[PDB]
Amino acid sequence: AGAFVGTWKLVSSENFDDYMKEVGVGFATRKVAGMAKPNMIISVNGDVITIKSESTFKNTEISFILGQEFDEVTADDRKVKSTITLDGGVLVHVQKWDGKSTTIKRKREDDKLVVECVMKGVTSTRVYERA
Ligand SMILES: CC(C)c1cccc(-c2c(C(=O)O)c(C(C)C)nc3ccc(Cl)cc23)c1
Repeated sequence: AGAFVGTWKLVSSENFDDYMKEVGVGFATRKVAGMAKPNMIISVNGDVITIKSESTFKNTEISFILGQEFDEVTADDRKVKSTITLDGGVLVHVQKWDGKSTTIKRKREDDKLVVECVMKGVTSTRVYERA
């Protein structure tokens, strides 16, 4: 989607440590990930969407087709089954592993990209602005 393409820099984050804890991330990884301010680079070619995330902590990349489940290795090394759909202009990403699920919604709001991460009762909100 047009709205998403770009290079995005994290400018604010709320509740991310709690989110990571709920997901099961160990303390040492939480410490470094929680202080990261990544750049997110979203691009599209035809049916394939690529989301690259870059930081001094680590880099990740996913490439996917909407509605096609794929295997993903997360930044914390979970091996998850991911499915990403476009729902009312929002990219909705569900990760499933070990009977658990987390949902990551990526939305365009004014000139920002807002990421809402939910695991059980924890909701984290991360805001990015154009680089
Ligand atoms: C790879 C580098 C750039 C990085 C730095 C900081 C946080 C993440 C991260 C993200 C993310 O913002 O890309 C996410 C999103 C899917 C919500 N989920 C995560 C879950 C567990 C852990 Cl430990 C880290 C992350 C990734």
